[PDB]
Amino acid sequence: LMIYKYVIKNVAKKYGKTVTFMPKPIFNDNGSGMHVHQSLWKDGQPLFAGDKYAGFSQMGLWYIGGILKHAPALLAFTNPTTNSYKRLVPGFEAPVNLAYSQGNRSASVRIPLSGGNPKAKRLEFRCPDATSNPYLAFAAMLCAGIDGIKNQIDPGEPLDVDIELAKIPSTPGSLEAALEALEKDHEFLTGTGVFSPDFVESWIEYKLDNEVNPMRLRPHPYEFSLYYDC
Amino acid sequence: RTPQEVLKWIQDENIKIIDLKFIDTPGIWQHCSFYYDQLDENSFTEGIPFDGSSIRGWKAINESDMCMVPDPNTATIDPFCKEPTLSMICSIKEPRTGEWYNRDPRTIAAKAAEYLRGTGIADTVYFGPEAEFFLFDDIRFGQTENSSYYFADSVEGRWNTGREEEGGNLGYKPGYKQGYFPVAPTDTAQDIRTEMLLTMAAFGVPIEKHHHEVASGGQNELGIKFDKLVNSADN
Ligand SMILES: Nc1ncnc2c1ncn2[C@@H]1O[C@H](COP(=O)(O)OP(=O)(O)NP(=O)(O)O)[C@@H](O)[C@H]1O
Ligand SMILES: [Mn+2]
Ligand SMILES: [Mn+2]
Ligand SMILES: [Mn+2]
Repeated sequence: LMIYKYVIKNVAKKYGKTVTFMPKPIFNDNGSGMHVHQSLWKDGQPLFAGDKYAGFSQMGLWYIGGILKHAPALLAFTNPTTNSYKRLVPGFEAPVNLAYSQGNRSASVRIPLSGGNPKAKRLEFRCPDATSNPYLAFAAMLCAGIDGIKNQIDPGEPLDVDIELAKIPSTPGSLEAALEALEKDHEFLTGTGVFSPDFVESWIEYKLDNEVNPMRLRPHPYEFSLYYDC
Repeated sequence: RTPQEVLKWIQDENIKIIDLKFIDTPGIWQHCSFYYDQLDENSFTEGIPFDGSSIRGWKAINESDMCMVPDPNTATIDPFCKEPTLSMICSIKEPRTGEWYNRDPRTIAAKAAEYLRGTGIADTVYFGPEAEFFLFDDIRFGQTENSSYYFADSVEGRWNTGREEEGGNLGYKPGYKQGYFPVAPTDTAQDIRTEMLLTMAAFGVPIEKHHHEVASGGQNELGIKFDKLVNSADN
């Protein structure tokens, strides 16, 4: 992913153009997301292939369980910017709703339709964007996945619909909210040894002091549109 | 007022020009100005000639000649004339027959009120129109073979919140659908609407109120009292 981002930016510069991986640079148009497909394997065999929902295995359902349960905390690593929350807005275009489904591109976790191939059986976590550190985002999603199989988190029932909506758990609406969810739920990362409690604390502190707090201080131009006359 | 009272008015006040106004078929006011001596008692019956073939939806070139018959009750001073000018609203007479012209909208209007009185249902119909308008600072339109365009502009226009203005951009541009009816500096048309309201009052119009309308970029409305059919369409 780091190479991917490097060549794209540098070929753009070569042709006198400029690239951004920011989630929402354009208002009233599609955001830039980083959908991340994942699957566990042992002895060359796909472990997410089975006879349960959407041709998945119970382990695969459990991995989704963890992802969905730890998703608000996961967002402090997978969507770590204030701008991330301009894309993760209810309506345009989702995935704001914490549920799994097959084929449904409005759900947080999507099970793509594989051509009856066990090797192509995986989950698509749609929430992430390309502002994330792929090393941190991937390690975090793995940890939530493993905890899901080990605990053995029921992901609930699939939601095979477009757009009552309060019955379904939702993702954080801001960066501080995702940082709050990380303080409350970080044992699936730390207790493992992968992320140190030192790192998890410095992450929250860096994001609050350098992004959340500087943003709260700055007047937004749309505040003139709404408030100049008052 | 009577034909003689209007003629006495012109003599006493030394009014040199008379502006006779009349509507065309689509709805546009037409006019012709005359030196005072051209208007006599007979102008109020026989009427004053003009070309009925240059007015949209009327006579054909071969049967052109028509007559303008002014209404004495409409006489007032037109404030828009530097030279003190008396203005009257006309109805159109057919010189061939001597009867009121069947395509004259003002004749049709009188006929409608005559019909109401004929049925015994009522003697009077009161009409109260409420005509909203836009007050623009600029208008550019056209359409050629390779183009079609219109560009409407106003200082109140919300589309102008980020523009450089001469000394400078003072804000308070009403938002779309948000013009009814915040105070000044949002409403920039208070003084003008009062002037529009007061000058038409002096023209003989029964006036009531005025306000800024819903739309951003100059939508306005002036409120006038009801009147009888012809009087209301004259108003
Ligand atoms: N009995 C009546 N017959 C005919 N017209 C009337 C009558 N009474 C009032 N009007 C007129 O109808 C017009 C209505 O203005 P207004 O009093 O503001 O009513 P309105 O419905 O609140 N106006 P608006 O809010 O823009 O729809 C005025 O010209 C009144 O004089
Ligand atoms: Mn995708
Ligand atoms: Mn109105
Ligand atoms: Mn009104």
